[PDB]
Amino acid sequence: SEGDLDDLAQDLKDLYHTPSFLNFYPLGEDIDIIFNLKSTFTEPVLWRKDQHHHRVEQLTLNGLLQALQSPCIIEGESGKGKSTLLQRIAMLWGSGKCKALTKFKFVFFLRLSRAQGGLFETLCDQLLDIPGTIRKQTFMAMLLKLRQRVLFLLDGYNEFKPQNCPEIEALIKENHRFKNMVIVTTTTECLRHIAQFGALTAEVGDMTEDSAQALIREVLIKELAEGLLLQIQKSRCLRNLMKTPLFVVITCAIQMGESEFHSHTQTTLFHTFYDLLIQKNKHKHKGVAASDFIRSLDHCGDLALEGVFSHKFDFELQDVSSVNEDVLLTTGLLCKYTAQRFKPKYKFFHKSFQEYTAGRRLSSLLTSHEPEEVTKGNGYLQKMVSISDITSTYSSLLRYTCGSSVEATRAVMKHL
Amino acid sequence: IKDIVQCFSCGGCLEKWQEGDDPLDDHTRCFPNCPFLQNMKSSAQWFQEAKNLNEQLRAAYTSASFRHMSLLDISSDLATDHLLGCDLSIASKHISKPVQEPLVLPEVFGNLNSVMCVEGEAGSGKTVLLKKIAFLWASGCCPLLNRFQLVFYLSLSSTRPDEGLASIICDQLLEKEGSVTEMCVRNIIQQLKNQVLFLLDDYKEICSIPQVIGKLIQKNHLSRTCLLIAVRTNRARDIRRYLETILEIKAFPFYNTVCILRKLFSHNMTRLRKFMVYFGKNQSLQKIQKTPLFVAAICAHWFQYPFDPSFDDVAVFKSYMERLSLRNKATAEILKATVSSCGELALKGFFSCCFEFNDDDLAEAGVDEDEDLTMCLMSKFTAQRLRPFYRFLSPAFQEFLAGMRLIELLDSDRQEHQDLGLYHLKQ
Ligand SMILES: Nc1ncnc2c1ncn2[C@@H]1O[C@H](COP(=O)(O)OP(=O)(O)OP(=O)(O)O)[C@@H](O)[C@H]1O
Ligand SMILES: [Zn+2]
Repeated sequence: SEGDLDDLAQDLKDLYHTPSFLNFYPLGEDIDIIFNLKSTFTEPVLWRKDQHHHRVEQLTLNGLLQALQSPCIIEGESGKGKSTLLQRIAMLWGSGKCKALTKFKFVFFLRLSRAQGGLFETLCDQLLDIPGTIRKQTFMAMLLKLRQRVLFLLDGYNEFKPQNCPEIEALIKENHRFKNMVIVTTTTECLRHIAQFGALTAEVGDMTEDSAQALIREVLIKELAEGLLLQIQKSRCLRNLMKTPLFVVITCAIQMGESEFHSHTQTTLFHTFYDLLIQKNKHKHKGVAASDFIRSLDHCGDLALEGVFSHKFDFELQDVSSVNEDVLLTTGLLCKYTAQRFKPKYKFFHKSFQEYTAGRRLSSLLTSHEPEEVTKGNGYLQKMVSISDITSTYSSLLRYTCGSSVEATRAVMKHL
Repeated sequence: IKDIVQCFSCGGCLEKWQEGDDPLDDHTRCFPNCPFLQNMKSSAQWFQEAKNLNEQLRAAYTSASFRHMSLLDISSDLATDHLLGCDLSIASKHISKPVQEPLVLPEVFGNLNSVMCVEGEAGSGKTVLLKKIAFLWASGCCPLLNRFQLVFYLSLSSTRPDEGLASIICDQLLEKEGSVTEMCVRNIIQQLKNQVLFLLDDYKEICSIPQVIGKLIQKNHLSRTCLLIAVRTNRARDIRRYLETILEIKAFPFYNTVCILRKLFSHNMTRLRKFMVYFGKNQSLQKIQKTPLFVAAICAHWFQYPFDPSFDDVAVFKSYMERLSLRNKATAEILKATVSSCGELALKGFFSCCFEFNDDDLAEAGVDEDEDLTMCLMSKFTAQRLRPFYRFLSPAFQEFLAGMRLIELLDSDRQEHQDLGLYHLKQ
């Protein structure tokens, strides 16, 4: 039925222009900050990855939407920004602005994290209230010409279990049933599936300076935007950290609703980051006892602190060997790698974050009422007896240690 | 009202309608200054079903039971038709960018499209606003709204999340359980689309809504029915995801307060004159009359002592919290408890010059942020922020509550809760 195919195509195009598909939550559903996909993150940096060995320079949208291949996989890390890219593609098709997507008659944006039963059920309940004129199981029979006309965008693969909907796994695995275009978003844990298909692999990189500036100016009152964009010129640490989305949407979120600009200090930016990181997942964290959760985080703390003294930032799987590795990974404190160039190992969000983490742990030891913890705290400070090292290797650690506590500061200054 | 014939250009009059008289001479004789008289001296199955529904709706909205919208709780009599000349201050805020612009009603009615929302503090007048819109449409003397063929004013106050539209409109808008069926209503909605407007009041949550209505919010692209939803700022986190911009109600302007008092009274000019002077010199106290509900509080007092030529500046607060007990009351353990806990918060805040509170400051005061009474005293702000905050209605009110709490502490016979009054007094 051409009449139904035309209405379906029109409904998809209009759906992707509605606010319900554009109003995005950059921090979480708990914190009521809403960004419009039309004005926010617009210019992603993608790399074409070959066998983990990077290989080639950046592939931008439109270009990557022309150089399409059999089913492709796009991957993030441990959870930085969110999968806004797939939504952006659907938007571009719906507007018709980009000719790269003009050849497509249908584009379906799906969330695999909220899918079950089958394809028709998922599309009907998740995307559009598709009528019984289409849902006769005759749709695919006539659609079959879709090989070069239909694009499926699948988010949250890492949140989807194949038993929930065998059709999804069967199609994403085989694909040749429709021979259509498929783009699916995954995480590093999904490297276990990526290398099994031979699929083109797209890596999401960092932000450009212009992108970070654009967000500051677009979603922050002028007076505060002008202040923040000056502070970023004075501090080299911010210029590097601002390349990562979670340090862009936070460094401005803390000033939303304010009337005056404050520099804050880059100890509270990490504190805010840390607190949110261990709270946004507090529901899924229920899989671990609250006391065990604390122990896991304390372990991570000690690892970071030892790492600073040992001059190491890369932790091998066996270095962590804490059992509650899943807890730290669920939290997002560590990023897991299983790549050939990254045999099972963990890294911190950022080098300076590991230093923050170490600082937070050292201060919590020093301020503990238990003499064993205090002794350990002093044991770490005791090693710092060298002006040339204090002003270098341990400078960052001491700054975070003091920033987190007055009592920790007392211990530090008496030593120094 | 039985035999009251009112003049649109000067107010209620001609009580008991003198029999056999001539309205032109009676009007002139009684009010020989009325501008009107001065000017006078100088000079297709669903289609037919939809039509029948339209006529019934119009009759319901122009009837003298929808008009006289209990403004200021004057009475069931004493016509208040001439008091419907004051509007609210409306601004449009973007949900994303920090952008705000002022509006007037002629520029609001022309921008009604898909899903829109009106936000404000308790008592801001959002319920009167929605009724006024339905009234203008039914009258038909307001081009710009005349494009709508069906307008439904509904209150989602207790409606179960399984009731169909026919079962709702037949209860709240129509006289009897007839005229329409569920299939008739659905067939009409999908045919008129843009020409159907719902005014949904008393919105609480997305879950506790008729399924048939929830589907017009969540997926409003397969219908394009226009919805206008009124909420308190204590919520308004549930529907922001479906909006582009929000209409926000701002403080009710002092000049509207003056006009209302001038029209209702004027029999005691020596009291009204003092009112004008008082708020002339005390420029910041003009903020007391922020919410129309406070204006009602004054009127209620001024009708009890109509000939007492004095202005008591605290009378509005004593009245406001008295009428509070006549809304949805529970004197024992609720009204007393909410006032006491809020009073403690205010008392502490007024000696640190806070006038703004966070969630921990609120929690220690024993105030339940989800209670219904603690919304007529205080408002919550959850706007685009990393963390929410709370603020009392116009600050002069906070001082009043702080004063009230201090007295309770001093009078109480509990040493543990009495010496505290001295602690605060000695500040
Ligand atoms: N234009 C006006 N002129 C005079 N009084 C008004 C006007 N508009 C509103 N009011 C007063 O506002 C009160 C209703 O306030 P509001 O519309 O905010 O409802 P509410 O008290 O918040 O409760 P709900 O939202 O459940 O209706 C009425 O008692 C009315 O007296
Ligand atoms: Zn007159």
